[PDB]
Amino acid sequence: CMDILELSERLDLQRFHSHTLSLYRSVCALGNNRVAHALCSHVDQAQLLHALEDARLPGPLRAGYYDLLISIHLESACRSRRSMLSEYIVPLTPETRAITLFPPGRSAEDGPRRHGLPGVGVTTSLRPPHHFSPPCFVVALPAAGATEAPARLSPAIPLEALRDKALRMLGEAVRDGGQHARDPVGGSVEFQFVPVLKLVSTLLVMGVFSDEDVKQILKMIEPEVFREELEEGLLQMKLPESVKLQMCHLLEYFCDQELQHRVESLAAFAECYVDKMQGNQRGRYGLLMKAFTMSAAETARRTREFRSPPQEQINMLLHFKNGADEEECPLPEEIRQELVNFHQDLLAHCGIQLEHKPQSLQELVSHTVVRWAQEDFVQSPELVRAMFSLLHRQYDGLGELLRALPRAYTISVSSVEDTMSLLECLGQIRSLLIVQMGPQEENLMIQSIGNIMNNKVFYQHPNLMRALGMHETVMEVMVNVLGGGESKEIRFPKMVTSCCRFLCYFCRISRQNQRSMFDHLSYLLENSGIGLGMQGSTPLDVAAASVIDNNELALALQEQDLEKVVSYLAGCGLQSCPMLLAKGYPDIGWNPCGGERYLDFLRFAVFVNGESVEENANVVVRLLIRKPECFGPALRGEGGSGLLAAIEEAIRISEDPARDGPGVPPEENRVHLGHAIMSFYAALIDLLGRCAPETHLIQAGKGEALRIRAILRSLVPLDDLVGIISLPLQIPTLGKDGALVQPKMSASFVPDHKASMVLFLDRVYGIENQDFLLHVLDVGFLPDMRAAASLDTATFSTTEMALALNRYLCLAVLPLITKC
Amino acid sequence: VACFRMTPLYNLPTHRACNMFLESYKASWILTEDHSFEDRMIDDLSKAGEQEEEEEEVEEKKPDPLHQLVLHFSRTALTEKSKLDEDYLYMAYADIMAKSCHLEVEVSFEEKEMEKQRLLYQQSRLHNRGAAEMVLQMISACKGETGAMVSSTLKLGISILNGGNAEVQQKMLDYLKDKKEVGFFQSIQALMQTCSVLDLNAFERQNKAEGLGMVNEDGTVINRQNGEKVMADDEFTQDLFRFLQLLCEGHNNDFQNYLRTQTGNTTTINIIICTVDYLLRLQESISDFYWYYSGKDVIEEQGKRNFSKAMSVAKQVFNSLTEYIQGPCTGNQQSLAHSRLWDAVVGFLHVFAHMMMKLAQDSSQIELLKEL
Amino acid sequence: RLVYYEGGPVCTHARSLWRLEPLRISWSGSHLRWGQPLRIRHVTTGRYLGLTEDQGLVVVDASKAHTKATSFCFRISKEKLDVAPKRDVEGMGPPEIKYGESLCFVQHVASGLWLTYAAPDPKALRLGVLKKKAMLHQEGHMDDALSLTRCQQEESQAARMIYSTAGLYNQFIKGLDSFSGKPRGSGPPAGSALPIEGVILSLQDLIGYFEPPSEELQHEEKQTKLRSLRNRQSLFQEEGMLSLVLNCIDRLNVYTTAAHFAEFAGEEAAESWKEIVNLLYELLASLIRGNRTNCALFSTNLDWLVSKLDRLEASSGILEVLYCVLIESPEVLNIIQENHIKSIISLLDKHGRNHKVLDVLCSLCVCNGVAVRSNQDLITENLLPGR
Amino acid sequence: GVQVETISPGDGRTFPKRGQTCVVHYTGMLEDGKKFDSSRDRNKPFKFTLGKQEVIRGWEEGVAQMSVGQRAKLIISSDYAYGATGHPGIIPPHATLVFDVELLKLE
Repeated sequence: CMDILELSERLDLQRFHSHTLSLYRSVCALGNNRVAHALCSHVDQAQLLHALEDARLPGPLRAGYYDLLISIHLESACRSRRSMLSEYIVPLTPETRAITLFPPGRSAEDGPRRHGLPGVGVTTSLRPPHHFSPPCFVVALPAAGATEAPARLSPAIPLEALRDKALRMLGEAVRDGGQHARDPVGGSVEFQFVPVLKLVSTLLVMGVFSDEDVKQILKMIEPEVFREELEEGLLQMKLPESVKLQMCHLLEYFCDQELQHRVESLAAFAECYVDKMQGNQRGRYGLLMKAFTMSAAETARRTREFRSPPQEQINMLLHFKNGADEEECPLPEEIRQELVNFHQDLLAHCGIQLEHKPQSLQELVSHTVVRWAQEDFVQSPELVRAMFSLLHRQYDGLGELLRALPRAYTISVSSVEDTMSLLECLGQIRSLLIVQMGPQEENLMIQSIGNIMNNKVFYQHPNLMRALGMHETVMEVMVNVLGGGESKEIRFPKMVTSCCRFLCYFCRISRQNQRSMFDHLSYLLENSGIGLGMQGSTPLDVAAASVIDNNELALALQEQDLEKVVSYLAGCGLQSCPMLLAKGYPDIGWNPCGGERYLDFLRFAVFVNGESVEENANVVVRLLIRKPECFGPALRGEGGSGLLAAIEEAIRISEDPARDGPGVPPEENRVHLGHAIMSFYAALIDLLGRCAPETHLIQAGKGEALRIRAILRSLVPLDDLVGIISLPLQIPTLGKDGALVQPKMSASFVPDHKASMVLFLDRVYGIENQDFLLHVLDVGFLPDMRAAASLDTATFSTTEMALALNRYLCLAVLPLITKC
Repeated sequence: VACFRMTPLYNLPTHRACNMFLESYKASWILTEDHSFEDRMIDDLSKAGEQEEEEEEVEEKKPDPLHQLVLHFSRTALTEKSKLDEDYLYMAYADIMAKSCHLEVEVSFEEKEMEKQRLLYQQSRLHNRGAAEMVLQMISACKGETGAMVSSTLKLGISILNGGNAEVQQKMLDYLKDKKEVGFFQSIQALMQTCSVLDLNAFERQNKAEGLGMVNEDGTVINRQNGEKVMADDEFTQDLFRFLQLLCEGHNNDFQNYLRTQTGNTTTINIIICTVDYLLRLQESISDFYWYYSGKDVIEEQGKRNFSKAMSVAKQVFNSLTEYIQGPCTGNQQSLAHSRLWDAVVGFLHVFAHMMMKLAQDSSQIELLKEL
Repeated sequence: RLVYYEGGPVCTHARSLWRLEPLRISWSGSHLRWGQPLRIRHVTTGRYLGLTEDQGLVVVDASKAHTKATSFCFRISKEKLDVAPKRDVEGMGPPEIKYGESLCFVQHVASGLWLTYAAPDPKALRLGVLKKKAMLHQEGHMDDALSLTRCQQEESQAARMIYSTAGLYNQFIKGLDSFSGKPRGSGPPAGSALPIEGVILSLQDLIGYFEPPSEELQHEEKQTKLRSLRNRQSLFQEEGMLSLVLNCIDRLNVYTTAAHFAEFAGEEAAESWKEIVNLLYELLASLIRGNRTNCALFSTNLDWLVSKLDRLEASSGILEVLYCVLIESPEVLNIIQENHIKSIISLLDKHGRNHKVLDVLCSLCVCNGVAVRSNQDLITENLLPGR
Repeated sequence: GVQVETISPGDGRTFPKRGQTCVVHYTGMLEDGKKFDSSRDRNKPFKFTLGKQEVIRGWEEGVAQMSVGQRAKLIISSDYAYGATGHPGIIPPHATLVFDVELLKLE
């Protein structure tokens, strides 16, 4: 061994060891807490804390060890806190009520001229705490296998001691910089300042500094501006550009703290003001009720207010900025004056309200940035970008608050615990955006989604969730995984299935959520090119859920999206499924099982709330006829064998093994080709019948409606529908002294296939002649009703076939007979 | 039952009321507030300082802060990349720079000339620091992708070109001819092809959406939060064609010829013919929309608004063509003579005749008749 | 050997470039005129568009490219007015055809047929091909007119370089395969002579050609140079020079040392074996450096690269190639395996404390801000505990 | 496994009893003599309760034989240590562990 300080002259060893430290950082980069714990064995806390103060280390090694400390112990916590720092969930507590824009002083009675020190005071915005685990290498290994144990936490390092040491080193650096010695720590001013400033910035963003610590940091930055009622601060020391970048990071943190203070003060004021408004309106309503028919017209003229939605009541009550009379806005003058005074205070705090010494953070930042740019032609593009971002924030104070408010939300005290738990889960999910998906990441993602679903707040505060952008994060994770290995099989089908269960419930939670997800329909449609491997839920299911039962969305649906779905369906109707071919299924020349999903999406797009949407229906019909291969091989032009013949052939396939499956099973053989073909044709007929025009339009005699009905009639003959409805079903039968011979629902002709044909017949052709009605009853309906009745015995009552027959009857057949 | 049912604000939970108040207050008080800081910011960034104390004898005086900002954005635009990532900083500073050039009884002749001189000085503060080159570089970098980046770039270009600034025109032309890049005109052509026109299917879908009315409390629900789907990018189309007109304004023969044939470039794009093509598309859309409204006795309010939007865009396009040809630029005159312009004129004449004869018979649409 | 009408990204590749060669040497650069006979040469392959009686429209070798078969002309219309002949002019002549503007019909002079597209047959639409076979027909169609677009000097030079380099390296590969398995014993090399000097010079020239721009250039010039470099790298890869270089490396890798190579090629040839292999690896690094597509090409065969890391003739070159691939391609990182990581660590074990191996290991962990937990864990578990 | 060799004597009377909390300092080394862990480096005693299977069987069996205040060397075979699996990144598979353990107090 040698002294590590010999690496100042042994340059080859210095280079190798610095790159070794880089490798240490890389192997634990981006939240690998397990590898961080492992590295705590190779570079322990004593070594790290000694290197931090070692003033004789070469610059590369000093920087490497500072970065190693940050990477091992602070990086993941800092990153999670940074991710959470851009949202303001203010709990309505007494601490929140105590927050005010300006310190309770007397410098100026209104909008006290002097701000408070940035980052010093009370903040109530919810940020989840930090979690660390002691580094110990004698504990018993968790017997729990991999992908089951909880994710490791970052190794712990004494934070109060690290905080004190960081401040002391920063102070020493400032004094030495003032002295201007010829042997700077680390070999240069850059290697003396940049590491310490990185450590301090990381600790600030983590938010471990106390109020006294933050005050000391502020006095180090600028003794005069941040005095409280060496004289050379950091901002005036003729520093290199990298040190200037770190100073910009510090100033960014403090500006963000002032913005957070503004948002919290606004929320605290809003609580009291809205309470006063509510009391006012309650009193006014009491007086209105007391008024005994003073004038009925007058009573209506007041009461429309109370008939309007609360949002419009709020808007009406606040619409008095430029002046209004008691009729326009019933707020009393004192209530108005409170808001006017607060608005003046807010403008003053933002600096709107209109010295050679800055005397404020805004003036300090502006003057400093302009002075730097005036002094030198800055060469670092990162430094230039940071400088001008800071300058823009300082000049447009009100715009920053305006753009930050959309992410501000107020919650009641009773929701704080649940919101904190949900923030924990969301932090985990967000952290999964920077790591390549693996088994453990999949398990963590699934658990986070489950906790979020079981969390109460997820349902009660959908606006909060849209503001947090949970749907965007989950969608991004899903799309990353889908794109990864998209050509081959999609790994993590369980994770993608969860990617619906979450997003694809989230659409259902509220209509605004449905709008938010609808805004990404093309994205989901783009990524839904390949599926059906999941056997669960898919981005196509997300797309369908984003438009289901919403007329306003179905009308905003786009023709190019419909074209994408139609093209996918054409491809499915032209080429066999590669996954099935690999599994060994016989090649049939097309993909009924994917065509069925595409047809289901189109069905949800064209049929809403029991009524056809003509705009989408006409487009879909035109696209389907312009790509006839979508109709499937049966309805092909020349070689088409007809729908009835196709269904009969499908039945024969189903009864014939070695032509229905591999012939060599989580869902008991997954897909049976006979059932797949029947399901595809049933879905196609359902889609067409739903595209059929409405009866009122047909009676009105609209040319477009008549043309579409004629086209649908041409595609599907009546005889084919009647034949399919007349095809016989297998009925459960008793045999072998107790053996229930039940047909396999997933591999045979089921009543839903006939239900689709009944829908088409009712909506397109319609039953209008008694002879036809009697013929259909005699051949197709009555036998099925008789079978359903005969299955009423105790044994067969609850069989799958019996229940399917009951649903088929009561949803398709009996309503038709009732109508006719 | 909503008529009888009450939803007083005083029964709503406090936190929900706070969120509603924040949304309202933001929309009604903060958003309405008007702060004019752009001029102050640009003046502060343009002022250099202490150049005298350091007495730099290097004739290449270091760029002042505004110059450095423009250079940084030019760097970002020139960086080789697949696409132009959306940049809030660039948008904000482009908006600030654009607003810096204001372009604001009977004002006296001296007053008019003095406003003109202010505008020239304000535009000089920018184009003496590379703003024109930055605008061209960003338009080329957008690679024909519509978005806020290109919208801000076009607005900045218009801001520094307003009044037919000859110096800015010369700088832009010199930059284009020196760099000999096809990217600029390829991007312009792609944007012009992406520009939208009147869409009757979208109009009918919007009509049905409006006809639908939310049952539950509208404000509490989406409240039919539907934006204009018919010519939603009319502002962008007008900005694009205003930029092209401003390039040639003042009978600038050099741009009038360059917009037709880029001699130095390996491949040329005829922006005159691209403008004619867009005009033909717009004319066809307007004729379709008229035919839709032909039978109806009166035109409803949304129909009037859509006509007004389409007609403003058509007016801007006609102004751009006139600016292309006046001077006269014989090359552009021949190019338009051998184009599809005549068909567009024929369709416009048909629409004009029938729309005038119809709109005359009513008095609630005098404004539309005037605009026509 | 067949001609198609393709509309994908080939419109920017080198296999869509043709050179117009009038039937004359003097003033062959004169303004092209309507009806003037000329040959059309495929720049990259050096084959001439022509009409073989047995196969229709093809590209024939220069040796078989007689005027009757390979003479075409441009016409402004399909009307039969070629009766009037033309006389050679000793000068640039009158400008007749324009780039982009003029629309030209290609006609075979000897037969008079028109260059047109064949009728798309079924099952090709079904596969999804966007390429329509071109043919010579008596009538053709109405939209047979073609527009001529100039290609920049960069692509012209790159295409010609591709032609010459392909010829030279194919000759080299054939020479090696000549004595692949024929021990010379103590006498003649027993095979074709190797273009050693030409190969070395070509490799050096191409390395200089693909040399990255210096970091001291101003930003705009550096960006333009980078764009040019990416374009030229893509051109060479799309024409398959990457596969040719890999084939040459494969043939030269069979021999473990210069003496072993000499046992098959002779001492004179073996005197350049190490230099040639080093130059080939340097060229591969130059071709793939900074190019995500070229780097991602190695995902299918990464073992081919990792298995060569312990070769002692070109250790640094192979390591540089690996560094470029891993720095640019995340697809490779998603396929890295424990055996690959163990080989990279064995480089540290066997070659010494080289920080470039540490850089490679670092690049295996994170790429473009995304971390690969499997690689991180494997590196940790196989490198740290041993101490 | 675990074999215990005294380094400094303890009181010799008070021994850990199941359920008690032992406070210790330790310095871990591989059988080669490579340090991999030390509570003294973190400057904080390690606390663990017997019977809860918090520490490996080697500690469980060894610390039980030490009196309060005693310093001793514990040599633990792989089977009583992390064994075949090996604490990845720290302890190689099938590694014998040598610890220098001082039992400060019981609580």
